[PDB]
Order: sequence, then structure tokens, then C-alpha cells
Amino acid sequence: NQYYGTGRRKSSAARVFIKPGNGKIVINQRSLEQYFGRETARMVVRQPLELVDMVEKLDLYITVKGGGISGQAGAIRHGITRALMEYDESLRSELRKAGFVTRDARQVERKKVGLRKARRRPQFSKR
Amino acid sequence: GQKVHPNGIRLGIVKPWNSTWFANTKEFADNLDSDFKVRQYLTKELAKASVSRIVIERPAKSIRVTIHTARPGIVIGKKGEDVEKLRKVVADIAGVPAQINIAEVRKPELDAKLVADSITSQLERRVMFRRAMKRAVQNAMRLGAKGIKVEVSGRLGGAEIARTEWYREGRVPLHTLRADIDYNTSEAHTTYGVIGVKVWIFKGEI
Amino acid sequence: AKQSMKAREVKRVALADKYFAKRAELKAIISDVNARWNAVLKLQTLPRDSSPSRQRNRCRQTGRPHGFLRKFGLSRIKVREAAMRGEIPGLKKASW
Amino acid sequence: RSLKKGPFIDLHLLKKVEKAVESGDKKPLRTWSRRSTIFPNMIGLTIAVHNGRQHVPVFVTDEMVGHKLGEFAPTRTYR
Amino acid sequence: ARIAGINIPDHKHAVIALTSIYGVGKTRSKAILAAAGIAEDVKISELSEGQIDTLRDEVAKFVVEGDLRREISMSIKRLMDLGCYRGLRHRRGLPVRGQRTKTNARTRKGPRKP
Amino acid sequence: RPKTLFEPGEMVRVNDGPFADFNGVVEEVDYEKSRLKVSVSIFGRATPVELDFSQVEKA
Amino acid sequence: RIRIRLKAFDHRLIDQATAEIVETAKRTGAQVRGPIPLPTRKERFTVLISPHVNKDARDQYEIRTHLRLVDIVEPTEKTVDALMRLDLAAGVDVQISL
RNA sequence: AAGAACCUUACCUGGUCUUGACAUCCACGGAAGUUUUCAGAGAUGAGAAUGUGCCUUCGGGAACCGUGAGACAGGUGCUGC
RNA sequence: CCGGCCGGGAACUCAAAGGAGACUGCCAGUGAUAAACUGGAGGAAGGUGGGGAUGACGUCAAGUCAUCAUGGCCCUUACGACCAGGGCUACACACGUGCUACAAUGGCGCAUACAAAGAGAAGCGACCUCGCGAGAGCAAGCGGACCUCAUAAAGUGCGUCGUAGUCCGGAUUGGAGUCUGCAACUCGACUCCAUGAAGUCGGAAUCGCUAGUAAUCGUGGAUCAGAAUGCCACGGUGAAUAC
Repeated sequence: NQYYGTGRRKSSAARVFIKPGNGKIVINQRSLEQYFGRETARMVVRQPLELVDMVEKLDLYITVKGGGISGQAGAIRHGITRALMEYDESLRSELRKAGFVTRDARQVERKKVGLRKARRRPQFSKR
Repeated sequence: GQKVHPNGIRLGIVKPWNSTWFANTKEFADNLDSDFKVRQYLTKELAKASVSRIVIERPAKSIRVTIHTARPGIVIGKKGEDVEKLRKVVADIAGVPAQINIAEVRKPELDAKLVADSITSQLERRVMFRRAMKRAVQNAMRLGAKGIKVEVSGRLGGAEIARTEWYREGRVPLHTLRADIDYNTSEAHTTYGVIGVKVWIFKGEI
Repeated sequence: AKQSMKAREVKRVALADKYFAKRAELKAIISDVNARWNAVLKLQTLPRDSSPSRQRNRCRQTGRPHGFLRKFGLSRIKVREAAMRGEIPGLKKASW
Repeated sequence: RSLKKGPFIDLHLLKKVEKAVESGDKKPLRTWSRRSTIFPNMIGLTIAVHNGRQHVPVFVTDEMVGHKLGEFAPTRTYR
Repeated sequence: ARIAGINIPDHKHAVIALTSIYGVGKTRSKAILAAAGIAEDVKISELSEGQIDTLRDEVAKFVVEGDLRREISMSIKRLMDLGCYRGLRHRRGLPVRGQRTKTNARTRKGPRKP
Repeated sequence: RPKTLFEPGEMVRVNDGPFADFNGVVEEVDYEKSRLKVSVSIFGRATPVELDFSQVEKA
Repeated sequence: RIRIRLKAFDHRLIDQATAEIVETAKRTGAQVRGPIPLPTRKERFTVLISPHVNKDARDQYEIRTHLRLVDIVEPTEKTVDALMRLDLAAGVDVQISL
């Protein structure tokens, strides 16, 4: 199988054409170094991309669709799980144990009537 | 005061919509006002005719109005003359070519609009409210509804302080969206005031 | 009730949509200068009710100034009543 | 703050001001309509804006041209 | 670089001193900055006659510094002599730009008088 | 060429099409759209349809 | 090339009408692209439930316009002959295109 | 109140009422309408030009408009005890 | 044309119809051999998986005769009705609600990312030209998975500010374009250029929130000719703490 992006997290679905080769992220046919290479939090989203420990011999081209950056990273991570499941199913126990196979169903709660946010309530005066 | 309207909460689940048509946002309001005016005319003309539900379907060339009447013969008239006159006036209210069909309502007490307007007419005729409510619930339980609730409300029996009396027979499970409960209202314009009768009839879980 | 307000709304719709909105439109597009003014004086002479800004959208059944919803054509209480009776087609309670 | 396509005056006020300047023998000119820019023609005339039942007479000078007539009339009273 | 004011640059921007002078706004500041095209946080030593003449001609071409007291006191004074209420309402001290005076306007009114 | 001149507001009825025995009045034609706008009754349903002389054969 | 866009406030009527157009093209025996779902318009309205004074208590309503496109490859004259009143649905509005 | 420049819009000035802004009748006259002038802050008046089509078993009928008396209207007036 | 643009394909994202799945089903322990509770496998989801709608008999003669309808009472050449101007926007003050802050986890500049939900025909309006700009002129595509509103903002990568009353932005009549021209005076919004007030984190008290929650940062809608910091929705980053 060609290793491809699967999986979902927040509002995202993943498009990574990860492959045998040295790992350097390329985004929209442009380098990650040009996009956000020295960005702080680019590391805290790059570690989830590698969190599956299946990036070490794998070159990466990433243009995941939808959501913000961390949700995109979670989608990439979940895709590397489901694709490595398609490659060999023996590593299912270790990915399940480390928590990568789980889709986090956490999503933004809706705003409610009489409430400024989903749960935040307007200030109450006793009098 | 704090309760959901049963037809509205079951509007997508069990109970059907009263008006079925598609119009765009340009014509939606004009159509809705035309539905209201057509409904108002044939309601006021055929209130003696025991009209219960009025279904207006527009195929956007024309208008097709189906009247669910317990007494079809008075609406139809002799040789269809009365329903033809109704079709003509409904045509000039709608502004489009018109069609009226009569769908009969078997088991007239089982219909929620009909029992409410019957209790209203008795309250206009100064029959006892308790007599009207007990007759409503007893006939429904005889005809075989699983339940019926009748609420009379306001100025009962010509008393200055208003009161709300509910007579309940059987099962009326309003929280179940599976259940079919026909809920309808009628208004008695008595000399002391206005009395509201609200009835629920529960027939089955669909 | 509020019969004078309803008749005034009929008056301004009749003066704006039918008698004018071609005369007033031509005078307005003249009044924006395209390369004391006569278009200004004529637009003054035209009735004030010919302005579509004068029209206040009111509920068709009741006549309420506030609460109007233009897709429905009715004020908020009447769209609730017609919603529960099923008169508005496709209107179901939203529970997302 | 307003359109540069034209200065705005009421037509009836323009007719009465041109009649007053042309005649040259005039009393204060009563205008209920307050939203009128003073023209240079008005200077030398007395024009009465609408406040309450009372009379607010403004004798327009050279400076008060670009302003509307209602600026010189006070609509409310306070201490 | 002092023209028609009380302010001078002191190893800082000319623009803040010019708008510190009343009667002008920051458009003079922005345009003088655009014409200068250099860092103004540098020292004010070797303050140039070119900078001084540009500032002088720019204020002379636009609204001059110190016309603000003029504009306020003209509206006040001419309508107080005429007797019209327009000058009187700006004499009272409250905001007549349309702003709410029911509980706000502490900037115009001052600290609260109980 | 049959009916080579094209006249706005001309009424043609297609017996083969669903618009047979249907009568309508065209108040507005959208010249700015460049497509003729008629509320044609189709399948017994009157909705505005954009149309062209090349698009529909004239009767 | 014949383009039918069919919309309704109810999805069962939508599936019925698109099955009917598919049935007419299947009876004439032409290649039919399958019915493409097009995204639903959810028009939400928030309406105060009290006549005089309430702001927190308010109820929400949705009108949902379900949309389908058949995009049949081949039109024909026999379907043009049978076209008259083929939809027969007050619920669905159908727009034709060439 | 999910929209106070005017309008919305009740509270200060000028104009109106037995048909009132708004429905129904009885009578008489006029198609409905369009376009202007003057005065006026103005629905208000005082004037002019064109259109009696449409139809009635024409012993003239329309949606209408103008006017008159009465029935009648009208009220976001009071009492949510 | 290195734009899926274009043949093609429908493999994936996706749209939206129908299904499947979660039932303490299994396993252990406790408990009565019951209910249930505690853990464990499986599984994306585990014990109301999350959220919403749903508000029992009644209650407070709580709110609405000003949405409507309604009994009685009152006015009816006026308590009806029409227009102009005005008030609903005033101000010695005092609390309730939110907004902007009091900077350096921040400004300011230049370059670069990543959304979701919606609306749109008297409407949304690209492109181009003219404007510092709000905008104007010309004006394609669009009754919408197509076109437009609308090249999100926090995030940055570099610089610079290193007390600065700061871009934190208050303040009379200007210098303006747009809306309707009854018409922006009392009374609109917008880069407005007006003078750069107050505030160096707020006493006694008090409010909201247990996880995609608080906080923060943007976007859309309804109302609407114009006029939100309110209301209703949408996404992004994303805690801390429960003995």
C-alpha cells in the first residue's frame, strides 16, 4: 500500500504522502522551514506526527485538509496509525496501548441561549 | 405555561405538517399569508360543517386544499354546489387556480379539533363544563383511544375567579415522541368571558 | 386594533412601490453627479412616503412593529403559533 | 458629515429667502423645517426655527453659512 | 525642532512633539514620517535644517498649530455674542458630539461631583 | 430560416413539452442576466426558468 | 446533459422524486449518472417564546432544503412526451436545464 | 425592543369629523387612473389637461372614486386582582 | 498555465440516504445466590460516550388587556384621525450588564500560515482604474458544493521599542466619503487627523466555570435604507484544580 493520510481530529482529515526516505516536511510544495519551520509550537505539533514512531525511515509531504494546526497534527497522527494498521496488524496492541488508535471525540460545544458561551453564564446580581 | 406543543414536537417524527409545499424565500411569506387567509375563510364558513384539519398543498401553479370534515355532506352541498363555491372563493383568495377535496373524518370524537369545538359549543349553550368534559373522555374511552385529557380553563360556570380543571382518562404520554397525541384548542366566547378548552387524545405508539 | 398604523403602512407601500420608485430612482441617479440642484428640489417635492425607508415591516396577521422575520412574514409569536400548528412548511425544532 | 453632491436646503425656505432678499422689506421668516443649510444669500435676514411653541429667531451672519439652521435653535431646556 | 509650540525632540520622535502641540493631528506626523523615511528613535544630535524646513512647510500648508483654541473659542464666542445656544452648549462643558450624558462623560465633566 | 427574427415577449406553446395548455404573463425579463426569465409552468409547477432561443425550440 | 435540480423541505419526497426521474430515464433506456446529494441548507431561526418580557427563554427552528442532482447523460423525446406532470409532488420543486 | 434621524411612536402646533385614517349598507353623480399650477410646515384646499373603454337578460353590471344623513366606526384607554 | 487544470478514475477526503456498532454484552472481584458497584479484555466510542430538544401535580392573584383575542367600564366635532417640528438620545449623582485597558506572555513594522458556520436578487458583488483612506467609476460570475460577501485572527520568522501614560485609547466644532435625501443640528456609522483624559491590575464584597470546559483570538447571521461593544450561532489555540 502507498502510505497515505487517514484519520480525523477536531475538524480535520489528513493528507500526508509519507514514504520511504529521509524525513523533511513539505507543505503546499513549499518547505516547512519556509512555512513555519522555526515556529514555536511547530515542534509541539511535529512530535505528534512522529508519536507513532513510524517516521524514522519515512519522508513526509503534508497538506492535511481542514481544522487548525493542532487538529491537523492529530489527524496526521491518526492516519499514520490506521495506515500502519493496514501495513501490519501486529502493532495494533502497542498503538492501542499508547493511545494513538483512539479518535478523540472532543469537539467545540455549541453556544446556548441565555449563556455568553457554551457554559459561561452572565453575571448574576443578588438584588 | 411550561409545556411543549405536542403537534410541534412531533411535527417531524409522527404528526404530519399541515401545509406541504416548497416556495423560495421570495414567495414564502406571501404563500404563508395566503394559507392563513384561505384557512380563515373556510374555517369561518364551514365551522357548522365540523372542519377539523385543513391541508393546503401548492404545486406552485395551483392550490389544492383538502378539508378533513366529520360531516362531508354539508361541505359538499347538493350536487357539489357548496364545495364549488368554496373552490371559487379559495381561488380568488389564493390568486391561483384552485382545487378542493373533502377527506372524511371517521370517529369524530377521536379527532382533537372536533371534541374541543364541541365542548366550546356546549359551554356557549351554558351546558355544564363538567358534563362536557366527562362526555368527551367517556366517549373517547368507549371509541377506543388509549387516552384523553381535557382541560377547561377560565371563568368556569360563570364564576368571577378563574379556574383550570383537567379531566383525564387513560394514558396521555406527552414526553414520548413515538406516541401520537392529537392536541387541539378551542375558545368559548361566553358572556362572562373567554373559556379555553385544550384537549389531548393519545391513540398509539407509531 | 392599531388600524391607523396598518393603514399608514398600506399608504406608504402604495405611494412608494407603485406611484414612484422609477421617478425617484431617476431623480436620485441624476442627483449623484456624473461627468440648488434640480434633482434635489424635485426629490423634495415628491412625497415623503415615497421613500422605501419610511416603510416599517409589520406582521401580516397582527401588525407588530418589532419581532418581524422577513422569510416568514410574521412576528415572532405568530411564527411560533404557526410553527406548532404546522402552518409553516418544513419548520421543525432545532436540537443540534 | 453630509453629501458633497449638493448643499441641502428646503425648497420652501429657498423660495421665501429669495423673495425676502428681492423684496427687501421683510419680518422674521418662520420655518418649522430645521434641517436647512444657510446660504450666503440669507445673511441680513431673520429666520425663526421651530422649538416648542416658543419663537427662536436667528439673525444669520456671515460665519453661519455652512451650518444647518437647527444648530442655533435649542430643543431642550435645562438649569 | 520647535515651531509654534512648547515641544522639542529629545532623542525621540518629532511626530509626538508636533501632535503634542494642539491645533494639528497625526496626519502631519504620518506624512512627515513618510517624507523623512529614516529611523527617528536615533539621536536628535545633528537635527537637520531639512527636517526643520519640512516640518515648517508642512504645518504651514496644512492646519496651523494652535488653531484649536481658536475653533472652540470662535464657536463659543460668536454664538454667545449673537445669543444663539450653539456656543452656550459648548460653554456648559458636556459632549455635544452626540454622546451619552446620562451616566457617562467623565472625560468632559471631570471627576464626579456628589 | 424559420422565425429568424426574435421578438421579446412573444408567446410560443410547445405541445410536446409539459408547457402545453398553460398560460402565463411575463412581467419581468432579465436582460442583464442575458438569459430570458419566464416563470414557465413545468410539470404543472410554475417556477422561473432561465431560457434561450438556442436552448428551447420555438413553436 | 439534461440537468434536473430537485429540492424539497422533506427528504423522503426528495428520494421519491429522484427515483421517479431515474425510472423515466431507465424506461427509455439511457445512461444515467447516479443521484448526487447536494449539501443541505439549514436555515435556523431563534424566536422569543414570551409575549412581554423574556430573553433567556427562546426556541429554535430549522428549515432544511434537501438538494439532489440526477445529471442524466442522455435526454430523449419519449421522456419529453411523458414529461407532463411526471413529478406530481407538491413537496418538491424541480428546475430543468439544458 | 431581532434596529428611536423622519417613519417606527401614544406625549407640543396647524388642519378633520355623521362618516371619520379604517369595514358594511341607502341615495345621487362620476370609469379607474395619469399629468400639472398656486398657497401652505403639511394628509389640506383652490384650479387646469386627457381617459365616459371595460359592459349591462342596458328597465345597465364592475373592482372603484366624490358627497350626504343614519346605523356604525375607532381607542397602543382603564382593570393581567 | 504545474491551478486538478485536463483527460481519466472513483481509490480516498467529502456531500447525504440507508444500515452496523454500546447492550454492563463478556471476564474477575465485592454484594444476597438480587439490583448495583469496582476494575479488565475487545472496541473509535463503556457504563446517561459528549451536547441539545424534552420542564410532572402545582406555585407565586409573579409577567403580558402594548402581539392578539376577550368581560365590564369610559371617550366618541374626541381618549379617534392627519401633518410639520420635537421628545423617546436631557443630567448633581448611585448600582446591575458587557467593551477597552492599565503593556514587554505585550505593542509597532515587513514576509508567511491553518478554519468552521452562514447569507445573497431593489441582493452578494469580484477584475480593472482613480483615490492615504472610508470609497467612487466601470463592472464579469451568481437565486448558490460552482460566483460573491471572504487573500480569518491569535500562530509565527525576522527587526525595533527596553517606562510608555503606551496605538490603551477617551475628548467640543472641523476635513471627508456612504446610506436615505423627509433628511445625518438636537440624533447615524466609517481610515475619521482634531489637542492622546482617566487607568502603574481595583477596598468591603461579588460572579462564571470540572475538559475541548474556563481563558483568549477571530468569522457569520437575524433585525436592517443606514445604525452592535447586545443577542443568536461558528471555528482556532487551549488550561488549572477537585483531599
